[PDB]
Amino acid sequence: DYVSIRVSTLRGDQKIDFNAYVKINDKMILYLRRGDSFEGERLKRLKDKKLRKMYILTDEENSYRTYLQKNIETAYDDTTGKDIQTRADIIQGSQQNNAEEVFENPENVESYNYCKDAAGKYVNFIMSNAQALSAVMNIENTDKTISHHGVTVSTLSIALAQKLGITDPKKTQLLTLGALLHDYGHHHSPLNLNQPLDSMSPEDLALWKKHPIEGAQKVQDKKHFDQTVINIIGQHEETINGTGPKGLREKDMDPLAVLVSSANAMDRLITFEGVPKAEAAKKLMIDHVGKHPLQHIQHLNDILKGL
Ligand SMILES: [Fe+3]
Ligand SMILES: [Fe+3]
Repeated sequence: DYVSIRVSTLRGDQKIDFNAYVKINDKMILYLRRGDSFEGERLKRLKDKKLRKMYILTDEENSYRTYLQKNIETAYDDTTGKDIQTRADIIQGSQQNNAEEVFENPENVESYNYCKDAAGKYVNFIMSNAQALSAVMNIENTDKTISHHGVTVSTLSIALAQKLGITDPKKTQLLTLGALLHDYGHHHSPLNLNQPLDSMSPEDLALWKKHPIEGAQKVQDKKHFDQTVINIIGQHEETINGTGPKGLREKDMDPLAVLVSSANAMDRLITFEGVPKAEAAKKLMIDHVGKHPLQHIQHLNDILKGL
């Protein structure tokens, strides 16, 4: 009768040609209506509801797929001059949805390859559109999900790669894909990520320390997983002074994981530890001295300042 859809796919100004329902106490309530769109403040209004999933009637699923398809086709289009925030709204949510799909179906080769293809599209979107990164950074991760957080980290990672002169398209795609999926270890975890690491109890911190190894272990034997992605999942918490969960130093790591580690540290502060964007870089330089290459943090500082 119903099929679920992820809320991150409801974005932009395209009018939906289906209704969507919320499930509460095992009943379906018509909440979004044919003709609705989600541009501007509506994104936050729906998002403030803290819903992950909504439902659509099976006889309208073709309408939903067509909606999705047009959203992506138009959002990635660099020729239309469509408002950059609307493009970013759609693309951010699509990347997020893609990551969720992989988290939920890690054995699904097709889901992984779709996400991988989309990660390459994301690189080009971010690098080609001057204001795309700032537009994406405007989309607050209010529900603190690892998928949204993956998108943010991948966004910063792309910009950092650009600053570092990393130009290989295969590397940037894999860096982005790994950043997207980096926190797979937290999937379905009972840990509340939305607290400072310095505030976690011994039990929460122990649980937290396992996530790179567990995330990596869960995908490392999957033949469709790229090694770069496995590396980033497993190594992204390592710091260059060997103070991360595994105690790896820079010399031990995939250089692309060192990059994601830097980008992640920034969003952890911003999204999970309540540090304002404009204070995060400085926070890392002083209170996280020596954990990440200073140059990475300086670049990230400039990235947030638009320099
Ligand atoms: Fe992590
Ligand atoms: Fe993370």
